[PDB]
Amino acid sequence: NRLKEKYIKEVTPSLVEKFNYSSVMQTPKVDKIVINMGVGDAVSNAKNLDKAVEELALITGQKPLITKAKKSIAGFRLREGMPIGAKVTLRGERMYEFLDKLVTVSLPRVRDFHGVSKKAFDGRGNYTLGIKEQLIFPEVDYDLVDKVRGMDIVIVTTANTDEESRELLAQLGMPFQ
Amino acid sequence: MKQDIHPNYQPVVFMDSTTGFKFLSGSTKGSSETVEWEDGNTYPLLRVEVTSDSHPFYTG
Amino acid sequence: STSNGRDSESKRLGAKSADGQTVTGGSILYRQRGTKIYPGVNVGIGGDDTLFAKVDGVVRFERKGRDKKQVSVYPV
Amino acid sequence: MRVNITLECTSCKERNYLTNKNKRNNPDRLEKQKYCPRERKVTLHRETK
Amino acid sequence: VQLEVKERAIRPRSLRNQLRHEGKVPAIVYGYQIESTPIYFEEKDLSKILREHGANTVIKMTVDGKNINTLMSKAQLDTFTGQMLHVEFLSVNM
Amino acid sequence: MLVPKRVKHRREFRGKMRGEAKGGKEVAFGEWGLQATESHWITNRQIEAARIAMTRYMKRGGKVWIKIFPHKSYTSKAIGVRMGKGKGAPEGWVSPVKRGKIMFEIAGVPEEVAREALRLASHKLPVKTKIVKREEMGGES
Amino acid sequence: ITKPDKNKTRQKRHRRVRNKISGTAECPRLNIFRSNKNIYAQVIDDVAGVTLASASALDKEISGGTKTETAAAVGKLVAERAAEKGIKKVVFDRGGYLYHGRVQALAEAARENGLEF
RNA sequence: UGAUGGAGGUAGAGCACUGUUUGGACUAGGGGCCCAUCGGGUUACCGAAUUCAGAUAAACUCCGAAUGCCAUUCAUUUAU
RNA sequence: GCGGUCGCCUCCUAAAAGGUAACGGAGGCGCCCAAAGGUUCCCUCAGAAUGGUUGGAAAUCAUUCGAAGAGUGUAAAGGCA
RNA sequence: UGUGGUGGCGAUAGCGAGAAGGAUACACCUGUUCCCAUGCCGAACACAGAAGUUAAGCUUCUUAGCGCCGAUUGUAGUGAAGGGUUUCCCUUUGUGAGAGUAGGACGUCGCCACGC
Ligand SMILES: [Zn+2]
Repeated sequence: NRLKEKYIKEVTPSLVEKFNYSSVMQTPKVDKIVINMGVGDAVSNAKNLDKAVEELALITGQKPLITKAKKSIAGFRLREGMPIGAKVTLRGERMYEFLDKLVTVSLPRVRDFHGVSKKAFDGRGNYTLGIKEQLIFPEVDYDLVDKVRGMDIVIVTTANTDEESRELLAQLGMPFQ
Repeated sequence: MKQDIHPNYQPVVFMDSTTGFKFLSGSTKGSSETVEWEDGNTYPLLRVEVTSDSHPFYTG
Repeated sequence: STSNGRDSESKRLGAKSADGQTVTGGSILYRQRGTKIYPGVNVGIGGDDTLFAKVDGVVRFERKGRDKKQVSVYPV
Repeated sequence: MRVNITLECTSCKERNYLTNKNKRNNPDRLEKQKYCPRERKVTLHRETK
Repeated sequence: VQLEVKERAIRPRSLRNQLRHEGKVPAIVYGYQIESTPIYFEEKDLSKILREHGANTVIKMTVDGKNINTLMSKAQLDTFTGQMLHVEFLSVNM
Repeated sequence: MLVPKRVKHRREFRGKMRGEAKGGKEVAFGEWGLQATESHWITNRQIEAARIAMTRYMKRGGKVWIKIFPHKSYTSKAIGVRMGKGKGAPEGWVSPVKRGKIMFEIAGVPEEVAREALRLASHKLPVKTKIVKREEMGGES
Repeated sequence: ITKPDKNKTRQKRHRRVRNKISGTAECPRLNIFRSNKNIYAQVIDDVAGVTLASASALDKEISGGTKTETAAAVGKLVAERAAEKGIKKVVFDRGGYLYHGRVQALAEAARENGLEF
């Protein structure tokens, strides 16, 4: 929505004025947002998975998968096939609407207000922020949440350097500290 | 887009204490009040008044 | 005694017709277990990886580039 | 667990085929679409009673 | 400059057992311009080339002709006496 | 039963072996070394006697190169038992050496103490030896 | 992330089908080749590897679209140029696909225009 | 017997996987004692990861001999 | 004599076609699957590197390197991406 | 002549590293209403268009860095013939290794269409 049009207006010519390409087909983009919510206590009860999928479906207009074990760990009490986590992806406006949600609503309503932790680099710009809380989002009922978990979110762009990922997400909000 | 599996959401107007950042979507719904052209023709009731300078990391 | 004294019977593998020969309708060529030779022209493979010669011709062996071998039958 | 079972042709009434099941999985009477030589058409075959 | 160049056959046969009990050198030489022959040497002259300069000298093949500047490649040797066999050359020239 | 050097198994018994001749496999690290001229077994304890005959009259340093381990298991029968039943208990860790190998390489000490301790170890081995440097060298280090 | 290429998988599926079945001695190949804006179809033989007949996309008759229409035109041209040489029992390829979308458009236009399958 | 193409993992080589085990350089920063109520982990293993050189195979293989075996409207000689 | 063994299957000894004994050196079998079968389509593993709340040596992930280092209902060989 | 398309020939075809390219081709990129799709996901999978750009894919060229194929030969080992001790070693006689090679090698050949 908005940030498409910022790429139209200012971001992508600023990226040309910095990185000095030979085409706009040489330009980095943003593609995927991968979301993870495991339980582990589903050894006991998958009703945490139930209300977790309820929360995720109230976050974005999807329902996730139900990811199984793919291992066998007696220390975690795991066989094969034991369902653990849940996967949400984003495309379209649900990229950009969620981006502006992170700009506007959620992230300036997180206790111990400092900004955004920087070092999520992976070398090639793959910023994964393991979120502390569940009760941040305005779509969240206090009278349903029973644990103090948070969010695993993988954000994948085509930014080729950590500098590119920094400059893009700084031009998409994200107050690095 | 697979049928009969999606949750409910519309381009929900987002009110604010300052300037009305009224340009996004939201899952929860309500009373349809600001059916406006420059904004959504949908519910306004998600009225988060964090201005993004309510914790002014951008401003101070 | 010891725990040895445990062997099978020799099941008598190996090729039973060499090159340059002439074959009746569908007889054995080189009784395998596990595909050590992939088939070729007019060759069948039975239920025990045995090899066939359908057209009555001349058994010849080939490459598969570098890797493995091919039985090949050619008619008159 | 597994018992030698013979299929009953419910049409010609002959103890025609023979197979094997595991009765922990299937407490039923086995019903498949098999062939009959005396009738030359695919016939519903049940377990013998 | 003043050396020993003999010649051999393609296969000198299993006379080769005898070699060793005589004091002969059976070996390999393959080179750069002239490709590759068999050529005999003797043991009490390679060690006198070892005292000429050392182990990286300059070799000049003499049939009263020009030179094959070989620059010795391998020497792994006999048990139980430790003496000369399998004298491979290589003429990495100027 | 002073066995210095053993193996982590994955087998128990081995066949009673056969030895003809070998080649090569010369001086690598030391400045002086032996050459065996025979072909026999070499058991565990003889290399420990080699250790002691090295280390005592190699006073105050000078490096050792033990180069050969036992690998193979012996067995033996029990006394008072007829010919017949299976292989006995594994009693021995014995690896053979033929002519041309090197038992030990030695560097760091001049030649006197070298030839001393090399003679001192050679009496406690059933093998006639020779004493070799890096004698014939295609490179001057 | 690098974009994985697409024609590699298509030619892999070609390899699986040919290694399943080509057998083209007197019953040659039909041919199904996509691009963005074009449909190419040929009749390619074994053993010699020589074509028989084709039907070009944007060199010939009409258009059409990303539709059956170009594809039916191609199927007409292919069946008529097969009838030129007197050939009726060709063996299909499959491209890399199923039979849905720019496929049965070609397939049944090759079928009922006088080619036995 | 001679010629021709073929079946294949014995002999030696036998390192590349499965293995046994040597010494040199690095280590992941581990296990401490801790100097601690972050400059050093100085110092003890630096082990795993590697990593260089040198060896070892009946139940190892990257490779691979003669010789025998099987075949040929073949060639010679003899009697099977 | 007391012990132990007696049918079937995979390896080694087995002397590079087959075959070939020993109170020789080794391991398993006396079942199982209604789909763990048949067809038609689609997919590629073991691992390793880094960022990441609950989460630690590793639960679910994401990105790259990565030729088998995996799997193939069950013993071992030989196969199979 | 270039591209695309589909063929064999042991990768001498390959991997890397580098340089150049869009007339057409091809490929990305536009969106999904339509067939179809997701064990969520127009990313693929099928569709409906043609905005941009050679960026990548892809095409040409270089490169013995990686990888492959390598003569001549030495020697082990070995058939036949022999001799001393029988653990083995030696000798007549055919037949040869594996290594380490020198070098080749950054392809050859088939068919059609289009641009030509
Ligand atoms: Zn019936």
